Formats: sequence, structure tokens, C-alpha cells
Amino acid sequence: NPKDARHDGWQTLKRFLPYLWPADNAVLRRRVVGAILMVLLGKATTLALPFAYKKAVDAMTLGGGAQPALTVALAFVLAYALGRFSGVLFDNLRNIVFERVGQDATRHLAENVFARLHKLSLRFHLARRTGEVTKVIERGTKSIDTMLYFLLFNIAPTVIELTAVIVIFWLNFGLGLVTATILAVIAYVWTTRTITEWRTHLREKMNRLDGQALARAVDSLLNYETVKYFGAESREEARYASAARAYADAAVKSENSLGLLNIAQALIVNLLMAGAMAWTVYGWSQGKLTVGDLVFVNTYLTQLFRPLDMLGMVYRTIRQGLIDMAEMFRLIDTHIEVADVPNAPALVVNRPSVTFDNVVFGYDRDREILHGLSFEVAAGSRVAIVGPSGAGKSTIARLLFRFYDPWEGRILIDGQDIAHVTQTSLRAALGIVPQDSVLFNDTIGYNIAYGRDGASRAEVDAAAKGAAIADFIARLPQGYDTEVGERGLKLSGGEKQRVAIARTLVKNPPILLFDEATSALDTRTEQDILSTMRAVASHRTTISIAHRLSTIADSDTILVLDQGRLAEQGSHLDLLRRDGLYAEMWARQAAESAEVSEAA
Amino acid sequence: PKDARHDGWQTLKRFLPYLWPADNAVLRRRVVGAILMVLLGKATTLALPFAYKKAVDAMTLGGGAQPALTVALAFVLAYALGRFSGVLFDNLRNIVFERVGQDATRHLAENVFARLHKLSLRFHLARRTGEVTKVIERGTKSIDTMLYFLLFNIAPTVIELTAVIVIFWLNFGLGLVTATILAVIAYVWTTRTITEWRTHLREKMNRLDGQALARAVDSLLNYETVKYFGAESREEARYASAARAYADAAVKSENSLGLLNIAQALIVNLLMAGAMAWTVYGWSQGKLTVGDLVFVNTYLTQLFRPLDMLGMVYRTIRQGLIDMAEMFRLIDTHIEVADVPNAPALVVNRPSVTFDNVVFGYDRDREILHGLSFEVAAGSRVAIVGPSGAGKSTIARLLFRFYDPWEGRILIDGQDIAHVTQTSLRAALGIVPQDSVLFNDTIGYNIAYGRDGASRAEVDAAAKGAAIADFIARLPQGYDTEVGERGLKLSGGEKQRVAIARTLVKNPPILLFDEATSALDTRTEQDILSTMRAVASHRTTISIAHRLSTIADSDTILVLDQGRLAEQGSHLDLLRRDGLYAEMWARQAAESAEVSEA
Ligand SMILES: CCCCCCCCCCCC[N+](C)(C)[O-]
Ligand SMILES: CCCCCCCCCCCC[N+](C)(C)[O-]
Ligand SMILES: CCCCCCCCCCCC[N+](C)(C)[O-]
Ligand SMILES: CCCCCCCCCCCC[N+](C)(C)[O-]
Repeated sequence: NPKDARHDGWQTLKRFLPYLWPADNAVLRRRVVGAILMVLLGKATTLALPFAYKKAVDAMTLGGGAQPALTVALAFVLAYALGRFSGVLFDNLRNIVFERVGQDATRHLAENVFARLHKLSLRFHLARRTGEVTKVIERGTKSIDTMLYFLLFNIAPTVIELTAVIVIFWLNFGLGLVTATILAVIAYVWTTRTITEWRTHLREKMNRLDGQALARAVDSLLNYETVKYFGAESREEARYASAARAYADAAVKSENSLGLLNIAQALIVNLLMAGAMAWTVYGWSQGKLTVGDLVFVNTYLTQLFRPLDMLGMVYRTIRQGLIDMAEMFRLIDTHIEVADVPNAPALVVNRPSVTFDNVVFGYDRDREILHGLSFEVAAGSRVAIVGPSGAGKSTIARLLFRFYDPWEGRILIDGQDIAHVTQTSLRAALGIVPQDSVLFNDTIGYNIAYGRDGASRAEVDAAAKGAAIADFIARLPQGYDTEVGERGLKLSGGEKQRVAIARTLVKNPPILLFDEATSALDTRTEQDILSTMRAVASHRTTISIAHRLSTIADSDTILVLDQGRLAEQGSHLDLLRRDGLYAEMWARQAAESAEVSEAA
Repeated sequence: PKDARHDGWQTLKRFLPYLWPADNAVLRRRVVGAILMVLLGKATTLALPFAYKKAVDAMTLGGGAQPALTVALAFVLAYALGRFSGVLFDNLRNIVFERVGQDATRHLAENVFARLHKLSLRFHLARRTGEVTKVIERGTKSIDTMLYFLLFNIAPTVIELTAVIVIFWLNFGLGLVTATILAVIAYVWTTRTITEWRTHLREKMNRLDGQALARAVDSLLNYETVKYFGAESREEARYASAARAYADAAVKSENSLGLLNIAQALIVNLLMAGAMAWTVYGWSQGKLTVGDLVFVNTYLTQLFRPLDMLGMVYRTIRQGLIDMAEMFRLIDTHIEVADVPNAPALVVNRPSVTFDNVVFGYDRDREILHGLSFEVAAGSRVAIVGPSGAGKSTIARLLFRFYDPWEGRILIDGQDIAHVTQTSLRAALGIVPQDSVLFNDTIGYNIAYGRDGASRAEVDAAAKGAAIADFIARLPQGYDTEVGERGLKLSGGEKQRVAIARTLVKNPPILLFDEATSALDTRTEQDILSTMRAVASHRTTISIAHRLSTIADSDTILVLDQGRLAEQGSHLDLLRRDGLYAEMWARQAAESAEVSEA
């Protein structure tokens, strides 16, 4: 098992490797091979071209053997130029061929994570800001992309070139030259890395200061009115200036450190250049080496170290990318709380009854909320679930949609345990109008059609009619194509709730849940929407979970929960007669509204 | 001056005073040092190939192995030391200059910030924090990258190109000079024209990326709804198609980069081939040494290495200039509301407020006030109410002189507020707005904001007067509790109380409640009305309210209709007149009944 290993960068890359080498595409595998061949050709070319340069010099200094020297030197000089162009060509061709491979690999990693995030449990509560999340994901995407690019097209070719240069130097020079360049690379890498760590820290500080300065400016600009009201212009200006100065100081330190790293690198490289060139000319003095050799060695070294100029950045980036990618994999690795059983059958709703059978549940194991809740909702009946603050009624919908499983007990629809069926068929049987309904960032027509996968214009028109939102949409300039949500037209609470009702209407489920559906509405809006809800509950099993009893007073039967159990059951009149928990609650709510009516 | 072509040149010419300040002698010295480092660095990079040529020359002359080894050693060593020295000079110019760069861009930002504060409210500064922050981040990065590329890439390259032209001229060709000149011209032209297309492809890729990402985020943030409609596969597919569109666009963009690079390499390498071949030919005739070959080669490579990333540089410099131009446009934008020359301070001895035949609208095609006149006696509690066309929402903004009347005038005490300093005027005014805003800071910072040097005692007093003091006492950090986001979040009543407290710290003779209770629930409204009444004690108070019952206890009530004063008087006088106020009153009462009926 690959996961049975140390949690380092090597493990992350090993995990990513199947995406690059899919074994499902074969089109991409060919692209990978071709890209690797462009790498090899590009390297062969850049290694070859200095020899062409060396020989051109040799022909000019030892015209004795290669004549007409002019002809020989011309041929080699042209070979060198053509070689240079060829190296660039091979390199860009490998980039181009690979880019599809990279984009595909990362797209699939993203897709896998997205699917997994949809499979994970609600308790992670993905209720956060769009901007924060988007900035984070943007940042991570740029990071993983940069890491992948530097890895494949900078580090890898450089290892190829470094080994090649080592072999060639070995056969043809020194070999003290080999040890010298190897020690030089080792010093260069070690220096770059240790300096880069410090630099990354300064970078983080600088970035934090920048954010602080920017936030002060933005808080001021968005609150221009308040700054005017209190004549606070100078105060705001000063307040920005101090932060701006802190940032500038940090930035100065950060860029200064860049200069130190550059100087260190150039010092190492140039010591090696001096040593190698001196050694080469000295070797020439003894008739051991040609003068082309000087040119050869110099060129080979500059070609070697040119990709390593960036190494600090490359390092910082590769590291961050690896971290970010490990995070991807961690999510993919996190286990799924609610899963279908193996070979789970579909739920088959012939008669849409709902049973709670001795249900024990809580969100967390240290706080049990339902303590053995049992009840039967008859097929086609309209029932309400009410209770005081500790009843556990807010769990019901989430249990029914199997966002969570009971600790003990079970829930049945039409005699089938909902834990043992496919989640999709189960959810297919259920409609919900929640308290706060959320709209996608898209058109109102899209938001209504969302109830069913292939929803037609006719179906949407029908639902919007049944939701009595059809006219409101007709009066919109752009109609069903009116964009809604944030960054879109703002809808009133009743309008949004109507879109939600319409949505479930498009769904057309046998069982429907009103989950505090009117609880966030004003009184008149509530009274308006209740008649619509009454209509849409027509021939379905309807469970209405409500705070305000008067809104559910017309139910076929009412389930009264107290302390995570069924305390009271019956019609509104039966419950008023029993003079128990429901009656008390009723009385209290009546009193409240009277008091509210008093204040005029 | 500004009377110029308005190209990159004008933007840069404007920016030069920031780089060469005339207020900071130290930064001016830093600029001189940086320029010296540019000149040393260039001199070094031009010199070091000559050291190389001669080392080659020594090994070719070169008759035997006698004193050449020493000379060749000396010259290779000079070459290596030259390389290192050039880098050292380059980083030293960067290090020396960086402070100049940081200060210049800081002062430019500071100027834009200050002008934005002087500019009109009408610049509709209602936006999302993330968007504005994103735009400013992008722009700062833009101007920075631009400034760096301009100073430390383009300029040294111009120096080097001229130097290379002169040197090639004196020592070669001059077919070599023209050949390199043509090489650069073709190189730049090609890079530019390809880059324009590339920037377009980049923009497409970015919109596509934004769309895919938006789809994913909208899905994840709506996990509940997606579960409710069993819509996971659908969202997955929705993301996948967007993701593919993006990937395709990215591939096109990078392909175009490959094409630009290949074209560039074609130009560079043709020039290389030609120069070196011609040099070898000259050598064959003894006109040129063989060191000359390397010399030529090194010069050309050194020349073209900065022009490797010219595309990016170009794109960047372009965008930077655009963004900087934008900055300058704001600084240039004219200020709608200004103090008159030598404007006296406003002096409030008796805090009356007069509207004298005020004609106003936010835009000249929609007139809102049609000649509004009224008098508010010093120390009275007055309310301003009206039906939908009254123009009452203008009053506060007019009184604080966010705008001037098209016609007519506003007086405080006896003085036209258009002829006094804006600061003295706003110092006499306190406001509690409908939506009260908290800065992202402590509660104490937020209350103390009312007066510039406000003490903790003053904050305590204001918070006491606003009756929010107990609430703060029960906070662990008390007045040092952070609020806003991410800070402790306050109820509407708590926020309105902080707003009241802020105004108490100002302690103004004139206080405006501008739909102050409009966003509050009923109980909160009733609670805060006693605090508001108490806080009105020895000030002139003007309350603009939608709901008449909240202002029925006023000294006098001004009723506006169609931008003029329709009716005036006490609540009872107005009910007796059986006019507009009475009707409104009846209607609201009926409405309150209806809600209570249901
Ligand atoms: C907090 C980490 C959660 C991230 C997982 C979400 C995966 C889908 C988003 C990938 C977007 C790819 N992009 C930006 C190139 O379009
Ligand atoms: C699969 C390619 C696109 C995936 C998007 C990148 C994810 C963002 C990084 C997640 C968390 C980063 N970290 C470790 C700094 O917290
Ligand atoms: C509508 C956009 C307004 C742009 C003008 C605002 C300039 C204020 C300074 C913010 C710069 C922050 N910085 C430099 C520290 O990153
Ligand atoms: C340290 C840098 C301070 C300089 C201020 C830069 C803020 C740039 C905002 C530019 C926005 C212009 N626009 C509309 C073209 O996007």
C-alpha cells in the first residue's frame, strides 16, 4: 500500500503519478512519451552544440588537419547556431505537448476531490465566505501548477543535464573538474535552500503587512460616509500611512535578502568558472587540451547553472505545491460517514409511509438529543411535528434525508430501512422546503429547474404557477433568465421560499417536508405562503416542522415531542382538550401575539 | 503639463517627481547610487567579454607555450571576476533603489487615498470588500512589476544596446551593426504583435477559470441544497465541462507562448549564425582575431538575454502604465463640493437650522426638492416625515453638505453652510444613520471615532449615555473587544447604540436621526427611542422617520410632499387639520391593525 508510508513530498508525487500516467487514456500516455522524447532531444542538442562551437575554434587554431579551415569553421558555427535554435524548439515542443497532460492530470485530481467533498458529512459545515474560499483555491491552483511546471520542466531536465555533464567531464577532463563542479552544485543548492527558508519567512511577514495596509484602506473607502460624518479623513490617512510604512519596510527587507541570495549564488558559480577555465587553459599549455576546450567548458558550465538561477523561487514553490497537494489527498483520504451499503437496493415507494423506530441520535456522542423517538406518519396524511426547545425536532429532516445515521434505532419509508437503500433513491422520495432557502448564482429559471435533472420549460412554468411565483417572474424584464442570488437580483423572503416550493414541485416527490418553512417570514408573508403550501401538500405525505403552532393547527395529526421523545399525539382540538404540553404551548403563543398586538 | 498626448510617457513623466522627490535628499542620493550601479554593472558586463577574447587571443598567439599561460590565466580570471562583479553591481542597484521604489509607490497611493476622500459621495462607493481588495492587489502588483521591468530591464538594455552598437561600429562590420539592429527591430516587433494576441488568449483563459471555480464554490457552499435534490452528479458534470473549457484555453495560451519563443529563437539564432560566420570569414583574412568570434558571440548573447522575457515585460509594462494612468485620473478628477476661498469656520452660538427654498436632486434630470423651506428652532425636537415623493432622504446629505443645492441655501445659526469650512460645519453635526457601520476594530475604537482625541473616560460617558455600557462590561475584553468581522457580531440595537455613543463622543449641538430605528425590530425600536429621547436633551434634534408613531411626541413635525413643506405642527394639530399627515397616520394605524389581525 502506497499510503502505508512516510508523509513526505515523495509520497505526494507518487500519489500524483497515476494522473500523469493514466492507464485509461492511452492518448495521454503517448503525449507523455513524446514529451519525454522532446526532453531528451532538447538535452542532446544543448549538449551537442558546444562541441560544434569548440571544434569551430579548433579548426581556427589547428588549421593543420581540418582544411579549408574557413569551410570547417563556417560549417561548425552554423551547426552551433542551428543547434541553439533546435534546443529552443525541442523545449517549447515538450512544453506544448505536455501542457495537455498537466491540465488533464490536475483537472482529474480536482474532479476527484470535488466528488469526494460532496460525499463527505454535513458536520464539516461548509458555511463560509465565497471570497475567502475562492482566494484559497485560486492560490492553491496557482501553487500546484507552478510546482508541477518547475518539477517537470526545470528540475528534471537539470538532473538529466547534470548527470550528462558529469559523464562527459569524466571521460574528457580532470577528473578533478568533475569533483569541482559537483562540489559547486552541492554548495549552490545547499546555500540556495538555507537562504530561501529565511527569505520565505520574510516574505510571509511582508505579505501579512500588505494585507493589513490594504484592509485599512478598503475599510476606509467602503465607509466613506462615516469618515465624512466624523471628519475622520486625516485620521484615516495617517492610519493608512503607518501600515503602508510597515509594509514598505518589510518589502525592503524581503527584496534585500533576494540580493544576498543572488550574490552568494554568483560567487559560487564564478569561483567554479575561474577554477575550471584556469584548469582548462593550463591543460592546454601542456598540449593536453585544445583551445576549443576552454570554450567548451565555459559554455557547458553556463548552460548548466542557468536553470539554477531560479532555484530559490523554484524551491519555495515546489515545497508549497507539495504541501497543497498533500492537502488535496488528505481530503480524498478522509472517510465517508454516511455510505450506501454494498449492493444497496433502491428504495421502492409504493405507499409513502414514514416510520421512526426507537431512534437514538445526536450530532455528537457527548450530547444525545433523540432518546428513543418513535412515530408513524401514515401515507397521504398531513402531520406536524412541534415541541419546546429541547424536543429534537430540528434533527428530523436531516435524519430523514440521511445526512446522519441513528446511533440506535432506524427510519423506514414504506417499510424499508433508509440506511440499507441507495441514498439517491431515498432522496428522490423526499421534498423539502427549509427555513433559509439558498439560490444558486444563476437564473431564477435555473433555480426552479434544479428540482429535476432534465426539467423542461413547461415543467418549470407549471411549478412557478403552483408556487404562485409565475406572475412575479413575468414582470421581470429578463424573466426566467433573470439572474438571482448574490451578484444578482435580490429576492424577498417570500419570493425565495416560493422559488423553493416551485423547486420541489419540479421534483414532484411522494413525501414533502416543511422544515420551519415560514419561520423566517413576516406575518402577512407567512399567511400568504401557507395557502400555497397547503395546495402543494395535496396528495403527498407531508411533514411540517414548525415553531408557531397556529401555522400547523389544521394538520391531520400533530406529533408533540418533549425531550427527544413523543410526548403527545393528536388533532389540534384533541391536544387542546388533553390540557397537556401542546395546550400550554398554544396558550403561551397566543399570549405572546396579544402582547405584540398591544404595542401600537 | 497635463496638456500632452496622454501616453505611457505622460504617466511616467508624472511619476518622475515621486522617484526624484525634492523633499527627500536621502532618496535622491539613493537614486544617484542606483544609477551609478547601473553604469558600473554595464561597464563590467561590456568589459568581461573583452577579457575573454584576449585570453583566447593569447592561446592563439600562441606560437609556442611560453608567456601566454600567464596571460591567459590572468584573462580568464578577469572574466570570472567580471561576471561576479556584474551580478554584484546589479543586486546592489536593486537593493539601493528598492527603498526609492517603495516610497514612491507609497506616496502615489497616499495621494490617491487623500483625493478619494476629497471626492464626491456620488462615486457610489458601494461594493464588495473582496472585489475592491482584489482590484487593488492586482493593480499594486501591476504597477510594481511595471516599475521594476522599466527601470532594471528595459533601461539597462537600452544602455547595453547603444554600447553594443558603438563597439560593433568601431571594431567590426559595420554590416554587423546593421545586422544586430535589424535583429532587435524584428525581435521587438514580433514579440509585440504576438504578445497582443497572447494577452487576448490569457484574458479568455482567466474568465474561463473564474467560471469553473465559481461553479465549484457555489456548489460546495450549497452542499445542503445539492443533497436535497440528489444533484451531486449534476454538479460534478457542471464543474467538469467548465474545467475542460478552461483547460483547453490554457493549452491554447501556452501554445502561443511556445510560438512566440520559437519565433524569437529564430531571430536570435539567424543573427548569431550570420554574425559568427561573418566573423570567421573576417578572421580567415587575418582582419579579425579568433578571440573576436567569442567576443561577438558573448556580446550578442548578453544583449539578447534580457529580451528573452520581453513579452511578459511588455504585457506587464503596458498594464502597469494603464493602472498608473488610472491613479492619475483620480488625482485629477475635480471635486464637486469645495470650501469657498478663505472660508471662515462655522460658529454655532444658537443651533437653528434653516432650509431656504432648496431645489435639489442627485442628478440634473431628476429634481427631488422643489423649493423646500423650513425653520428648525434651536433646541427643539422636530421630525421630518412624508409619503414616497417627499424628498426627506435628501435632508441629512444636504445638511452635511455631501452635495450643494442647485438653488437655494441651508443655514445653521445664521450662516450659509456653503460658505463655511466643511470641517467646522460637520463638527456641529451628529448623525445616527439607518445602517450603522462598524470598523473592523475594537468597540472602543468605534466609539472613540466620534472625536479625534477621545479619551477612555469620554468613551465610558458616551457608552453610558447610549446605554450600551453594561453590555460592554459583560464582555471579557470589554472596550478592547474586536467587532465587525472577524470580530464579535452585534445585534441591531447594539450597533445603533454604538452609533449613538459615537455621536455622544462628538457632543454636537445639532443631532440627526436618519431613519435611525428603521432597520430594527419593534421591541428594539421601542427600547432605543427612550435612549434617543434622553440623548436629545440639550441639542437641536431632527428625526427623519417612516413610521409616524415613533415621532408623535415631537415638538413639531414637518410634513413634506413633492419636495416641498406641505404641513407643519404638533401631532395633535396635524391630526386635527385632517390633511396629509392625518391620512398617513390613519393608514399606518390600519396597517398595524392588519398585521395584528393575522
Ligand atoms: C479548501 C480546499 C478545497 C478545494 C477543493 C475543490 C476542487 C475544485 C476546484 C478546482 C479549481 C480549478 N481551477 C481553478 C483551475 O479552475
Ligand atoms: C487539483 C488542482 C486544483 C486544486 C486547488 C488547490 C487547493 C488549495 C490548497 C488547500 C490548502 C492549502 N494550505 C495547505 C495552505 O492550507
Ligand atoms: C476603485 C479603486 C480604488 C484604487 C485606489 C486606492 C489606493 C489605496 C492604497 C492601497 C495599496 C495597498 N498596498 C500598497 C499596501 O498594497
Ligand atoms: C505600493 C503600491 C501603491 C500604488 C497604488 C496601486 C493601486 C492600483 C489600482 C488600479 C486599478 C485600475 N483599474 C481600473 C485599471 O483596474
